[PDB]
Amino acid sequence: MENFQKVEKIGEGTYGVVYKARNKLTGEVVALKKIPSTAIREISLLKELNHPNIVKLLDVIHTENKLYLVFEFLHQDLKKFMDASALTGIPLPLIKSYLFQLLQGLAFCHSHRVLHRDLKPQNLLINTEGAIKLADFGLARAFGVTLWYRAPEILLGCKYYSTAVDIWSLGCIFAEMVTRRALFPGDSEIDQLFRIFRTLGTPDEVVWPGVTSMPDYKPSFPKWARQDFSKVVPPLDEDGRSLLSQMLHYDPNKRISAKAALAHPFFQDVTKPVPHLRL
Ligand SMILES: Cc1nc(N)sc1-c1ccnc(Nc2ccc(N(C)C)cc2)n1
Repeated sequence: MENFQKVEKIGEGTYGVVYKARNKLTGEVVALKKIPSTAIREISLLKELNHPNIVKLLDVIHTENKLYLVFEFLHQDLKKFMDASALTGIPLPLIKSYLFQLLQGLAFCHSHRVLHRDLKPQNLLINTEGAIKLADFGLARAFGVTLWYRAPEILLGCKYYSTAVDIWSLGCIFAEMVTRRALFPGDSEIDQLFRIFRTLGTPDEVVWPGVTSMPDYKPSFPKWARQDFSKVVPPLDEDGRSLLSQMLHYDPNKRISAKAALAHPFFQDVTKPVPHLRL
């Protein structure tokens, strides 16, 4: 760590503090994250998981029995950009470009059986050229709190969840870019679950076979009727609403994959616009 000079704190999460820092030897500006042998091996395999829509994990430093993750630095997160664009809204062609790129990132990681498990606007990073990238893929499994983007199977206590949890989180982020408001802003596990039920309907064996046998399912859950997406994400067009509905299916087996989402008609006219970034 004597080779790195901290510039400023850019994040604080479950694992640890994230700093913007300068590599004293190369002159490189990086994102430095300060955090078991199985963890060293799993993180070292993530170093080889390279894609245009994944934040590059440059180095894993295991010195003085402490762990540091050195990432490439991007100039802003999606959270700051959504807050900066709250008065006008992010242009729909830019929303579409970012969703398309994040699905490409997900399709790549998922093909390598790597899950994110905690997607949120704070770990989606953007640059001046129009790219968007996912950060912290595979760190949840390797090392073994906002609930707004949590898939219903995680909230109902499924221990062996799938890549579908990331499609759910990304659907929630898509809705939030379009409407400029969090889709399900729960402040407790039960509030999160009941916010999902109040919008999409209380799940049952018809729409989600096996739901009533899930570890934290209670027959005493209130029964709420489902709402129309036209009410949930106005002014999104029918292609966008259809794709969103498939990303938010209750049954993880019915939920669209990232690979299938890339073929959705909503992306017929996708482009790569330039964002207006204030750095
Ligand atoms: C790996 C990682 N984890 C996080 N919590 S931010 C992060 C990361 C990785 C690469 N670039 C960046 N840039 C960045 C720049 C500015 C901010 N302001 C808070 C807007 C945040 C992140 N963060």
